[PDB]
Amino acid sequence: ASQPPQVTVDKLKRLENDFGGRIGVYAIDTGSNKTFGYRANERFPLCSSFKGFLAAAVLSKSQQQEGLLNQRIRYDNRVMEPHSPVTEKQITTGMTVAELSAATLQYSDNGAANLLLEKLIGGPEGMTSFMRSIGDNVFRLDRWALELNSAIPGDDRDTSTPKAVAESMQKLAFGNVLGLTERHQLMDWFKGNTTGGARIRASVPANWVVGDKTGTCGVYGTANDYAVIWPVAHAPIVLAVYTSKPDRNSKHSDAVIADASRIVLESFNI
Ligand SMILES: *C(=O)[C@@H]([C@@H]1NC(C(=O)O)=C(S[C@@H]2CN[C@H](C(=O)N(C)C)C2)[C@@H]1C)[C@@H](C)O
Repeated sequence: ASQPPQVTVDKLKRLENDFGGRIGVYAIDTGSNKTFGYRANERFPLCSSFKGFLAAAVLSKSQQQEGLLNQRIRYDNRVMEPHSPVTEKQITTGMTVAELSAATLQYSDNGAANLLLEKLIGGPEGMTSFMRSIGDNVFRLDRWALELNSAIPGDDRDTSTPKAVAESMQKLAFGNVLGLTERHQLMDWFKGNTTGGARIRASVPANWVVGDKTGTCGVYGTANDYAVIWPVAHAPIVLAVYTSKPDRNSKHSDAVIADASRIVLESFNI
């Protein structure tokens, strides 16, 4: 009963032609294990979207270090990165590791990302090592939170593929690499993301549940979203949508990401 893959490809190519850039997608039906990809093994900049996996890396560490999520981190006199809306308000109080994780995922707080990278996960190298440890041999993080967003065509730094992003999200959400407590916490964080209203969430009926993490590099029309989607009485779908444009000075398009998501999800004929 699903749509022929070439129909879905044909629709995405027309969308690409309209957008004036490149669209890469991969989707997994976790109940039938049917999959769909388009440019699925092409590399795209992660932008801020790595932060969902950063939160996962923190939970993995906490599964081995009792009470890590409750540890308070203070950062008096630190120069905070732009787009740090949570951490810039909690300097006097400090934040716990759980609060920093929730902030980096749900608000795309760069300060929180770099705090967790510096103090817990071992920098871009350590973030990459965590992804290797779950069998993702594609992901790479090379730079810290601000600098990783240059999105230059041809530069493989701070990139992954739609396939690898979706496959790693499926592992973390539903597989064995995290314990039950940790899976549940990760999915609750994704469900409460606040930055994705115009992307994958905008492609699904309002009574479906979504957890997602976005990225918006701010250059080269480069932006993305990946998600777990729970349709009504259907197995969850994992979806990654990555985009870029050839011109440095172009703007990204939220609508193209929502439209690509819609095409892909409709192809499963849920
Ligand atoms: C990461 O890519 C950058 C930040 N992360 C994201 C994002 O997750 O999309 C943005 S875009 C920001 C959040 N949502 C706002 C929005 O949608 N409107 C104001 C319509 C804008 C950040 C810039 C990071 C490198 O800073």
